[PDB]
Amino acid sequence: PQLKFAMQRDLGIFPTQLPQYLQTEKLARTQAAAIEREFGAQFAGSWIERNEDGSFKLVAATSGARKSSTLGGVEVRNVRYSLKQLQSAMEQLDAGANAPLDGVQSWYVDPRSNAVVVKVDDGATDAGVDFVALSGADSAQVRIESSPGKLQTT
Amino acid sequence: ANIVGGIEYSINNASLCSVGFSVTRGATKGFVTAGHCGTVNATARIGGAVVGTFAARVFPGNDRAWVSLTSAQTLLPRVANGSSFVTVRGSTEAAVGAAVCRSGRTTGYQCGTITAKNVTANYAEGAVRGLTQGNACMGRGDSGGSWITSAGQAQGVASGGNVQSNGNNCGIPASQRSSLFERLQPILSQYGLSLVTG
Repeated sequence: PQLKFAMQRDLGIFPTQLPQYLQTEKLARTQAAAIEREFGAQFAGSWIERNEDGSFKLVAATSGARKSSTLGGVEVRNVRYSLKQLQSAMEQLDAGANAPLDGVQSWYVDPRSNAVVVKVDDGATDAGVDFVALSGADSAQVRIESSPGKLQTT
Repeated sequence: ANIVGGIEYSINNASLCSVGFSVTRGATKGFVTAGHCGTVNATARIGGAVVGTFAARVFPGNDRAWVSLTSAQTLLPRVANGSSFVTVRGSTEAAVGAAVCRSGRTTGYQCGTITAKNVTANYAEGAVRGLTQGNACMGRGDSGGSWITSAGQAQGVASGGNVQSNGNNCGIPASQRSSLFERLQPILSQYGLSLVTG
């Protein structure tokens, strides 16, 4: 109700688009395990996405062939690295830091861009570069990106 | 007092944070919030009155905690949304890319989407792992605050983000916001709590 306005305000989701959006959100939740099992070890994650026309859709990624899924309404995308692959890189960074890292904000597996993202303060890319290298993580599966401001508890 | 998600509460009459969600641990009443907001036994007050104390907390590593309140407290399954109130109906975790909104005493009720999960944050106090990232803006004081879906599914409590000089990240484009929150479920499950739903 009063929430409808916030959705239109910050997300550009208009009233006529709400039902489709909601349906897509239910599908992502109820199918997730199913999509994960179906692609096995080649699974590269799933997520909800917005088209430029306004509609939303559930996207599932795979490192193998696949081309399609046994579940309708699931745009499949072929990507280089698999989730297990990116996860190992994530673990290498978590360890490297477990040993501070001025300039480095945070890091996470980002299926959306099939890579491990390392966010650093503006003009601190170097520290990011060093962090990755010192962790012995395949720099090919790691994307360093600038982030404004300073990361802090609030 | 009326325990509602999103409202301000003070700790040891010294610092400010926001209420997460009303919960119960058996007959005990309480509310979840961010762990960096206080230490065990610290005293929590809403509008001047003592409502309870921090019963437990983890930070860094995680960023969670819960306040056990007095019997006189009124737990409502709601989340402040300006002058209105959204009803908490469950704790079902939404998927990446889902629409999510948050409430806190500093920036109010803002929406955005979940952009990443299991984020490790390099906080000056120490790393915190397993955080979920969204692009709804927030500011200082909003911590502990509620993150909920448009349909009332409780997501988690505000932990931190890349704030600017003004104390928030509302001034920078959504595409560049890093607003993090601790997932609710692991909190309820660790302290054997049960969410107050309506």
